[PDB]
Amino acid sequence: ADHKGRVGHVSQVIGAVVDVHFADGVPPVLTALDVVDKLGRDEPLTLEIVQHLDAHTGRCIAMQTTDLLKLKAKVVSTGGNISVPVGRETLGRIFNVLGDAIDQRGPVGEKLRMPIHAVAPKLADQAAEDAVLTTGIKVIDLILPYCKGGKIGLFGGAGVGKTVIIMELINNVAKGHGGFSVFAGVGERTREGTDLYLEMMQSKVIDLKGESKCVLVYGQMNEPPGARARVAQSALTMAEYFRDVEGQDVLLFIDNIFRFTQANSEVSALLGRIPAAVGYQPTLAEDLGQLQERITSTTKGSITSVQAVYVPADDITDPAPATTFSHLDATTVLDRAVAESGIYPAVNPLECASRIMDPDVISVDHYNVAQDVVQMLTKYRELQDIIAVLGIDELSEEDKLIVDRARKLVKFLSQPFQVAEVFTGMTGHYVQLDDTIDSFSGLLMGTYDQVPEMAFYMVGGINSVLEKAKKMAEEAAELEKMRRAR
Amino acid sequence: FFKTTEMIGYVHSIDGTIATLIPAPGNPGVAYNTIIQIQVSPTTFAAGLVFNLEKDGRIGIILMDNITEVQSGQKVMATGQLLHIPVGAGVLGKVVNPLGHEVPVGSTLGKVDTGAPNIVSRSPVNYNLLTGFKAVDTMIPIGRGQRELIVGDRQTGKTSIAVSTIINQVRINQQILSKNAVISIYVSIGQRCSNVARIHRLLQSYGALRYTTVMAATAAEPAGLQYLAPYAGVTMGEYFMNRGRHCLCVYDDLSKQAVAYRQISLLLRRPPGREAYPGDVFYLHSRLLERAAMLSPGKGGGSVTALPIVETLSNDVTAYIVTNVISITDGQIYLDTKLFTGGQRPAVNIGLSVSRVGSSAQNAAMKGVAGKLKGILAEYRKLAADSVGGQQVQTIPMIRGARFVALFNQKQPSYFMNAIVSLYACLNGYLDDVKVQYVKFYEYLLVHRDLGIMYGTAKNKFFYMYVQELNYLIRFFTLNSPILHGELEEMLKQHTHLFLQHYQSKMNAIKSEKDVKALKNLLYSCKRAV
Amino acid sequence: YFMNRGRHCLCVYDDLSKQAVAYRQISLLLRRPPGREAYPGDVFYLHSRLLERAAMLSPGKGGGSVTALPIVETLSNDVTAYIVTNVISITDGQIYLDTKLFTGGQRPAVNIGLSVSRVGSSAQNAAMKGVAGKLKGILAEYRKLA
Amino acid sequence: QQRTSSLYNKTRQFGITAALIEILSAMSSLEGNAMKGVRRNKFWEG
Ligand SMILES: Nc1ncnc2c1ncn2[C@@H]1O[C@H](COP(=O)(O)OP(=O)(O)OP(=O)(O)O)[C@@H](O)[C@H]1O
Ligand SMILES: [Mg+2]
Repeated sequence: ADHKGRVGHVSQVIGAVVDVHFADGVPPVLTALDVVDKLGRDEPLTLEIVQHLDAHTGRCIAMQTTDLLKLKAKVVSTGGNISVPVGRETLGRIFNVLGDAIDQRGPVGEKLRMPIHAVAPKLADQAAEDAVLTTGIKVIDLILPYCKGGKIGLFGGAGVGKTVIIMELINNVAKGHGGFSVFAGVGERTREGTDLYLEMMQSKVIDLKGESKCVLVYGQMNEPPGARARVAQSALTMAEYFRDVEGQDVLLFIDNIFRFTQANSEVSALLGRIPAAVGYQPTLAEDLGQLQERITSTTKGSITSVQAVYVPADDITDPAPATTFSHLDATTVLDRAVAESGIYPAVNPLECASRIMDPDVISVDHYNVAQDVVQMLTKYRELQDIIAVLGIDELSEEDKLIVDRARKLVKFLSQPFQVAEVFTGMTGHYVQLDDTIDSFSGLLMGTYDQVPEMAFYMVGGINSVLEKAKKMAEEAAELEKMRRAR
Repeated sequence: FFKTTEMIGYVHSIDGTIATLIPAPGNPGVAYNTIIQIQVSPTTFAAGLVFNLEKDGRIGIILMDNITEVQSGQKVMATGQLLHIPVGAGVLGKVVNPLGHEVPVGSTLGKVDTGAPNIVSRSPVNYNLLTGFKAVDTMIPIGRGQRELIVGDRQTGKTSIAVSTIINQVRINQQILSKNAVISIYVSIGQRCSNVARIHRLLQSYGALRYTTVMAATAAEPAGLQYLAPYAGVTMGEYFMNRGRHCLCVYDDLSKQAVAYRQISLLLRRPPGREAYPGDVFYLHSRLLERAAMLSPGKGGGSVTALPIVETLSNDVTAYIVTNVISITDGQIYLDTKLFTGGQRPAVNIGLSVSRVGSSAQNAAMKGVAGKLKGILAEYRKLAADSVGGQQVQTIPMIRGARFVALFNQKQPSYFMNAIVSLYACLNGYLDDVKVQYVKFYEYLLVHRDLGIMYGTAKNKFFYMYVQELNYLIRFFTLNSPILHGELEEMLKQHTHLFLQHYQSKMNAIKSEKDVKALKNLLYSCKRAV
Repeated sequence: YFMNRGRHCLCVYDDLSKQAVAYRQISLLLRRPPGREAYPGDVFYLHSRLLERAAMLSPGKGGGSVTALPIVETLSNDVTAYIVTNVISITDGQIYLDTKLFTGGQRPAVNIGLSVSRVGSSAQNAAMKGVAGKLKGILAEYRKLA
Repeated sequence: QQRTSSLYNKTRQFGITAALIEILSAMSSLEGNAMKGVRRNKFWEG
């Protein structure tokens, strides 16, 4: 506060690293500085203090290109860390690291701003007990339930409808829990960011003329590493506002978390720090910790993060994924093979995992049903391979009732999303947690052993299954009646 | 002639192509990443680029030309301006240095360091860009504004694909309006001057220089030039993008650029990273490829299509540079050595090749054919997995997969009508009775000949393969349309019947020592004729 | 404090693996010669001066004790890691928790085949020693039979 | 295949680390051999 408007002069410029000399003393670390001299630059220049070289000289990382920058150029402190707008006015808008609207849709008109860097919640602010996050999706809420204050790794690239799942989660969380969402594109292709924005506007999650339920914060590849290493924190700060001020269950999507690690690695290299194993920065654990720890469920609200993970060289022991996986409370595997099987959401139930799959957290009935489903699916795999050498006619009648129930389960874990009510034409479903548990529990026992297999395909709940079966029966009867006439 | 403004200092040290300057009296300042002129001779200057601004006043300089004339103690002047190169329709058909100087062979100014379009200024990729190859246009679509990598090992056919793509646009730009014409910019980096000349002759033979420009930073040119060539190349291409036109930039190749940037950084004492590359290498490539985009209709609808080329040593895609480029581009075309030596040319490994854009970058006719073509080939590979012994059984999916994998063998790019028709014929089973060895000959007769007219049996009124102007009708109306579907099937049926009756019948009856050789030569010629 | 006074204590370090990373971070920021896996040369001494303070004091000093249960994280069941081996070279025994058993529903997933206690045999209670004497042979035969 | 893949992914990690360590050792050697000379500035003018 006492360093608001303090004046300094540029002393050194080496790539994206700039050293500034202040006669009155360097401001605190992580302070933001603005280069007043915009002589020939097409964009404003802002620097972030990262180190102190002496009592008067300070090293900083430029968030934009340092072209047309001369020594002794004037610089003015902003009075604190980078400030980002927070409030309900940021919904449906696109921002950058500096919290400037890049959608060319008029002024934001915020009422408050918050610093990018904020300490994580103290041990006394943690939630009393773990709670489940009902996403409205049968598979996620049964075999790998999400958790409030949890970080969930969405393994699996594109071509598997990853964006559709993200949009559905954004819609369902607001629909059920009344919590907003913040999407952070770290080192993301500019083309894909445009496509995501158009899809969101098409699905009405971002209603220009109405009320939106999602914020976007994009730090693209073409931006220097100083920006890609702070965009996530800016988005996290926006979510923190809703978590604390409004007390909500917010969502924070990160695409990807690896790009965040890579950006900090590049920044550390520029400063000249000695890299650790596999060329990563020595502060790899600390950089992730200062971010993930801020993502937790407090006494006011919660922030559940869905982070898209990328494994370099398909090596799961690499320090980046290895350090990341230690912070993840759930895994969602998206596979093309399942999508090519016509199962959307394309989720491999046996490849996913979750830590709250314990009776001490979820209801005992939920845990028993989930384990029974997993066991049945695992048995269905071995039986599938047995019939390859034998033929289904050989299998025992226990193993031919278990190969019939399993197929119904696989078809029943698919679901039509409301986000695709337009481009697919089928009304979406939002299956409640209790409804899913009861439906699967009944199916496992064998109550629905007469319903046709296809009645479970792309349906929500058990009532939908009955309605589809009746329609199928009516259609079959009409066709048979017409055939008898001719 | 870069315009010098003031003296900023004197040369102090020289380390090959890297120099340092000490400040002049009064310690005048120089803008970062700007151009300077070193007075090598009384009336001659050497170009240099500012790279470092040390605290003590020393300046790091990357030399660009006339390095042999640079000596310590010489005078340095500054231009105070970024690098701007000539651009416009007046540069097409010429060899140009990254500094804008023309290279002798035997309109406005553009900044070489400019930002990419923002999110709101872009549009989805829908317009296709035809490479002229059936494999690429079908399994790995490329759309205008897309960034498609070409990754492969040495001597696998990387440069050929890009050159053919540039050439394939000549026959199209001549017909349609210049608005939709595709202007090509081929950037040679760290190559030989001989290869540039041969490429220049090759383009001139097909008349592509009228729509193409070549930017060369060859070996024996200082690393500084090799590091700026791609940026200058896009700057030439961005001129057309900001004016509602389409451009195609090819980089051959980014592997050598990264080495040059590494050389510059290390000689200037910058913190090295993995494989000794600096920490800005990823940023270097990203800000280069991200400048290739597809502008929205509100900004003219122009585009820049990027085709970076990368050399993978020993089929290792785990290298630092390769991974970074792959993580930036929108897909990749993988050229495999074994297929290249196996007679499959182009050697695209469709299993490892991908296009994240997808069918959106395909025409209606191509999209319909590809929808079924992709499915068939997968079954052929899976059944081919059991073809290692066991006497693979020829089901219809295999009977058609083999023909598809034999039609993909070509030397020169194929006109859209010829390619789409041939794929459609193989898709509907017209080649089931044609042996795999004679497919190329069958295609050649279909394209360059007309059996129906030869035997006086053709009944179609307009649909003939010699009518090269049907291509745009096919593009507007898919082959699966009543306007063209009826005549198309009639011609294919008639051509197939005549071929089996007359030609293949004689081929199966060849029994001699010279006829067999003549047949073998004919098949090989047809293999590289279409 | 309790050992010096004749009382007993139990310390659980969760975990020494993350301490090494922090010490490596400090060393590299100081620009010190990296060693194997970029860890500093004195990373072994970091844990040596720690675990050696865990001891059973002789009767003359009071009979105090500080039992220590350091924890270590491996990758893909790799016990050949630099840090893992260093700690194994300091402790008096190891409890190995195989991932396969844990995922198979067999919890706590103690892989008795790899685990060992080098000095704890004597301290074992007389009653449990009687039961465990034959149990060792039974399990040994059971593993061989399957 | 699961045992030779681990040794291949463990080898690439070690190879990257060692090569980088070598380069930094040379960088530190050339920095250490360098010595700062007498500062020729107007020390009194301060
Ligand atoms: N489709 C093709 N069919 C037949 N021959 C081809 C084809 N494409 C390229 N070739 C031939 O293969 C050889 C290598 O081609 P090219 O010059 O494109 O290789 P490259 O990928 O640029 O390799 P490098 O630049 O490292 O030498 C040349 O003899 C060229 O004529
Ligand atoms: Mg080449």
